[PDB]
Amino acid sequence: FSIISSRIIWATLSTFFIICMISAYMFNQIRNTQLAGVGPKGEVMYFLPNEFQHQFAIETQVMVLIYGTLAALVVVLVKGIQFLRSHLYPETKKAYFIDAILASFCALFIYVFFAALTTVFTIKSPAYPFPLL
Amino acid sequence: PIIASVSEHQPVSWPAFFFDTHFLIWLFPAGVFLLFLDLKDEHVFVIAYSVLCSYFAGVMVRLMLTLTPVICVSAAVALSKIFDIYLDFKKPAALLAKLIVSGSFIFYLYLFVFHSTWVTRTAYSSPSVVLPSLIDDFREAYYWLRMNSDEDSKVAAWWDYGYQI
Amino acid sequence: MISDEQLNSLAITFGIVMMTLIVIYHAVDSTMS
Amino acid sequence: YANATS
Amino acid sequence: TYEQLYKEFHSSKSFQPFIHLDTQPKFAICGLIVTLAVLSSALFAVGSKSSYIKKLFFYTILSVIGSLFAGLTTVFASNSFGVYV
Amino acid sequence: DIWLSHWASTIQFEEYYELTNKAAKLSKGFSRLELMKQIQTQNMRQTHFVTVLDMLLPEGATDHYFTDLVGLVSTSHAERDHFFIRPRFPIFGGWNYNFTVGWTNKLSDFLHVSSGSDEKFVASIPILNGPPDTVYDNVELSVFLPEGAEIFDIDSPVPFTNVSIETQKSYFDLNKGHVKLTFSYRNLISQVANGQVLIKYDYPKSSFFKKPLSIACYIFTALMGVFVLKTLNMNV
Amino acid sequence: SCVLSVFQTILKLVIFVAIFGAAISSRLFAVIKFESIIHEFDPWFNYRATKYLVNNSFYKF
Ligand SMILES: CCCCC/C=C\C/C=C\CCCCCCCC(=O)O[C@H](COC(=O)CCCCCCCCCCCCCCC)COP(=O)([O-])OCC[N+](C)(C)C
Ligand SMILES: CCCCC/C=C\C/C=C\CCCCCCCC(=O)O[C@H](COC(=O)CCCCCCCCCCCCCCC)COP(=O)([O-])OCC[N+](C)(C)C
Ligand SMILES: C[C@H]1CC[C@]2(OC1)O[C@H]1[C@H](O)[C@@H]3[C@H]4CC[C@@H]5C[C@H](O[C@H]6O[C@@H](CO)[C@H](O)[C@@H](O)[C@@H]6O)[C@@H](O)C[C@@]5(C)[C@@H]4CC[C@@]3(C)[C@@H]1[C@H]2C
Ligand SMILES: C[C@H]1CC[C@]2(OC1)O[C@H]1[C@H](O)[C@@H]3[C@H]4CC[C@@H]5C[C@H](O[C@H]6O[C@@H](CO)[C@H](O)[C@@H](O)[C@@H]6O)[C@@H](O)C[C@@]5(C)[C@@H]4CC[C@@]3(C)[C@@H]1[C@H]2C
Ligand SMILES: C[C@H]1CC[C@]2(OC1)O[C@H]1[C@H](O)[C@@H]3[C@H]4CC[C@@H]5C[C@H](O[C@H]6O[C@@H](CO)[C@H](O)[C@@H](O)[C@@H]6O)[C@@H](O)C[C@@]5(C)[C@@H]4CC[C@@]3(C)[C@@H]1[C@H]2C
Ligand SMILES: C[C@H]1CC[C@]2(OC1)O[C@H]1[C@H](O)[C@@H]3[C@H]4CC[C@@H]5C[C@H](O[C@H]6O[C@@H](CO)[C@H](O)[C@@H](O)[C@@H]6O)[C@@H](O)C[C@@]5(C)[C@@H]4CC[C@@]3(C)[C@@H]1[C@H]2C
Ligand SMILES: *C(=O)c1ccc(-c2c3ccc(=[N+](C)C)cc-3oc3cc(N(C)C)ccc23)c(C(=O)[O-])c1
Ligand SMILES: *[C@@H]1O[C@H](CO)[C@@H](O[C@@H]2O[C@H](CO)[C@@H](O)[C@H](O)[C@H]2NC(C)=O)[C@H](O)[C@H]1NC(C)=O
Ligand SMILES: *[C@@H]1O[C@H](CO)[C@@H](O[C@@H]2O[C@H](CO)[C@@H](O)[C@H](O)[C@H]2NC(C)=O)[C@H](O)[C@H]1NC(C)=O
Repeated sequence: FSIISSRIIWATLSTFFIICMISAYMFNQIRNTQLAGVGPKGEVMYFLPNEFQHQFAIETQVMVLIYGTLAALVVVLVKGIQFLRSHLYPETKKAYFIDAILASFCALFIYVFFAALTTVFTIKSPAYPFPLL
Repeated sequence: PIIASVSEHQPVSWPAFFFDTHFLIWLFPAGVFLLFLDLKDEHVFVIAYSVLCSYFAGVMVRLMLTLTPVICVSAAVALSKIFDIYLDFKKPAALLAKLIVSGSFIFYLYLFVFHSTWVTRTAYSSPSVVLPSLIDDFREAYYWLRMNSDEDSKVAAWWDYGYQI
Repeated sequence: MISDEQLNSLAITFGIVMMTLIVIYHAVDSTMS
Repeated sequence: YANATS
Repeated sequence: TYEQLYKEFHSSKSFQPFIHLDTQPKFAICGLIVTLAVLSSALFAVGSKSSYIKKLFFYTILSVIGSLFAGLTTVFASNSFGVYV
Repeated sequence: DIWLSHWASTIQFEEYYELTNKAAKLSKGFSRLELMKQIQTQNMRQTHFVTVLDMLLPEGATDHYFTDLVGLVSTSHAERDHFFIRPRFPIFGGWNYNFTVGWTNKLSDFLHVSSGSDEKFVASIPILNGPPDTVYDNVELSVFLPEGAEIFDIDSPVPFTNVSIETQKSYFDLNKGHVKLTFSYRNLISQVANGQVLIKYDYPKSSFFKKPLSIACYIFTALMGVFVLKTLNMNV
Repeated sequence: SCVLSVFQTILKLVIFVAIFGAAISSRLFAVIKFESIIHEFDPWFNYRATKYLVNNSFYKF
């Protein structure tokens, strides 16, 4: 009903499928992996340390969150600053200023999330020389 | 039972996607999303390629190679769009924001170069017939077989070492 | 022959030069058109 | 990852 | 015959090179630059929209120079990489 | 194989050996454990199997290398005038080993210029450079002179079974190629055949300068071809 | 403009030269370190087939 003809719906579906595929979603089924692990101390581990070819099943969800946030921030940087500048601050007497602020904050958040990604990757590969932190 | 035993037909864990594409891995989905908001026929080709190879690369590791071209293409689109806005100098605050964004992404480019060089030098630059420490025991026994055995001689071994022999 | 550290430095230099020149090209293409 | 047993 | 040739060999001066091997790398790196310059100019002349009777003349002279340079630098670079001609 | 080059002023030696050990065969077969127990016992006694060969090279050699039919061997070590070599496996009685060694030397030690003209050269080339105590059963000694060289006189200090002259193309031999002069000898002994072959040939300056000229003609032909390909339209 | 086009052409040529250099220098690591030798397992069959082709004819291959 005029909704399977919208570009945004199919774009969201396909991008989500690609994100789940690159987050190693098929690995958790071809191999029945545990959801998480228990530390020697006794807290939840959330990540298999020192292992590069094995993982828990919650790592897929964490990586889905990270990749989706990075992609959403890039899409907002490319297409979305106009929208939310017109919809957030309605004074429209200083509009380049608001665009600059929003773009710089988007870049800052992109850096933060890339640093988080490299941290969770150096957990699995404990000798990685570009932690970006 | 045989296709199940070869190490090249196994599923992939998530780190191997970051190990083979430093930061092109989170520009690839964004570049696909950006190709959807301007749907042309060429773009439909790229979208179908992206989806199919994404599935096939996570199901079998040897199929990750076929995924590497489109990723680059997709990434090269997204980045390019960003540079069409923040590398276009045509006012203090706007200039400063453009500088910030473009400089962060140029830094990511340089880091990509460094990471790629390190991964190549460390993981994908060693032959399996000589081991470093050199330990050269394959070529010693193969050359012994070639020098001190009859030419019409049959050597039984596991299939992994067929070709080399 | 060339050494290992020398080949590493050569590869890194080639990469850095290529990226810098593609950035300059993109800036001139986006600004002047 | 090569054409070999694991 | 052996005797005479031996006496000759043992009563003569040694071989003196034309250009020493240690110098040839510099000569190669310089000739490569000269060759690049000249050839790249003659390609500009090919792209030129001027007459045909003059494009031919300029291209031919420039190529007759660039080719001499390129051959000399090929010899020097090959000798400098360890592949002696 | 001895390669002479006037543009680089170098002489390059490449030797391909096919060695065998005619000592007693090993009863009970080879047991790496027994060999290691002999090594660590420090039994440096004179044994009848080859563990290391010592090649005696001409004075001032450089760029040594030691390979075989399966690749490059890493157990080789150069000392003044001497090149020590360790095969992949020890050579016991009845075993074979085919390998290759090579090095470079300055041309000014083997090639002299005639006194009557600056284009007549006399070369004196050693016939054997190998291990100390060895016997040879078939020797094919090839000398490669540059492209435009014309051989004028040849002589050997010991009788040979054959001699021949032909040509062979190389890395930049657009023309006929290097003049190959081949000698064939039969029964030779390591340190009693210490003579030197004498070759007198002619090499004019025209032949010296003709090689870059040939490369230049090739490049100029390619450039003329490019020009021709970019001066005719195939539009419809 | 016209100087813009010539600048872009020269820049593209230099960029592609740098691209070729970077690619080849990145691949040459194993050849520089150990030797120029054949790798893993399938390349060995490929190499023996190429040898058979270059020694014999195309019909025999
Ligand atoms: C179309 C765009 C293409 C872009 C470029 C593509 C690929 C290149 C990128 C990476 C390749 C890395 C290669 C590493 C070198 C390994 C060998 C080595 O390391 O040689 C080095 C030496 O070096 C050099 O001094 C070379 C100095 C300058 C060379 C001349 C300039 C080169 C021009 C190239 C084209 C020439 C044709 C002219 C026609 C116009 C080791 O010499 P050696 O001790 O073994 O020699 C034996 C010992 N003697 C020296 C006594 C004999
Ligand atoms: C179209 C222009 C492209 C521009 C880029 C050009 C080159 C790439 C840059 C650097 C590569 C050089 C490093 C390789 C040399 C060391 C490896 C080696 O030494 O291997 C050689 C293999 O000989 C080769 O093939 C090397 C070819 C030499 C190339 C020199 C480059 C300058 C000329 C460029 C071509 C110009 C076109 C002219 C056409 C008329 C080992 O030979 P061997 O084991 O038989 O020993 C022989 C010893 N006997 C004789 C005693 C047995
Ligand atoms: C989970 C998160 C993911 C990120 C996000 O939040 C949820 O979800 C994004 C969407 O993808 C949005 C874009 C869709 C495409 C849409 C094109 C329009 O362009 C034409 O739209 C036609 C309509 O009739 C008219 O012709 C005119 O409006 C106009 O010409 C444009 O106006 C807005 C735009 C770009 C949306 C901007 C906000 C985005 C990026 C949203 C983010 C905030
Ligand atoms: C246009 C195309 C064609 C030309 C080329 O590609 C682009 O661009 C060339 C570079 O100029 C490269 C050289 C850089 C300098 C480097 C010095 C080392 O010199 C050693 O020797 C002594 C010297 O004083 C000392 O001991 C130490 O510095 C050191 O050990 C030498 O090993 C390698 C060498 C010469 C590089 C080789 C590859 C070259 C020629 C590259 C080509 C492929
Ligand atoms: C228009 C052109 C002209 C100007 C230029 O390009 C644009 O701008 C120059 C930059 O200054 C580049 C250098 C940066 C520093 C970098 C240090 C590395 O050294 C170590 O750096 C450590 C750090 O973490 C690692 O740990 C080690 O692994 C690594 O070896 C070295 O390899 C490469 C080098 C010197 C870059 C080379 C190319 C340069 C000179 C570029 C020029 C060609
Ligand atoms: C459908 C198309 C597909 C592409 C192609 O065309 C047809 O199909 C290939 C053919 O197979 C060609 C080979 C024919 C046999 C020929 C043997 C020669 O052997 C030499 O070996 C020397 C050793 O030193 C001897 O001394 C010399 O006498 C002797 O000539 C040698 O020239 C190479 C080889 C294999 C040809 C190369 C070109 C090929 C590959 C052709 C391609 C252009
Ligand atoms: C395929 O099954 C496979 C490919 C690469 C690697 C691997 C290495 C292989 C050989 C090495 N040498 C002998 C130099 C070193 C390797 O190091 C690696 C490092 C990583 N990181 C940094 C996570 C990944 C892979 C390799 C293997 C393997 O694990 O041995 C396997
Ligand atoms: C290594 O060299 C030896 C010695 O020449 C070769 O042995 C000869 O091989 C041929 C063909 O198999 C036989 O007809 C001869 O009788 C062998 N001679 C001796 C003394 O054994 C051997 O073939 C060479 N191996 C390789 C791989 O080239
Ligand atoms: C000396 O010269 C060659 C040694 O290479 C031999 O004669 C030739 O041998 C090749 C080898 O197959 C043949 O193809 C030629 O037909 C032979 N003859 C000629 C004229 O080249 C032989 O050992 C000697 N030839 C003599 C003494 O005539």
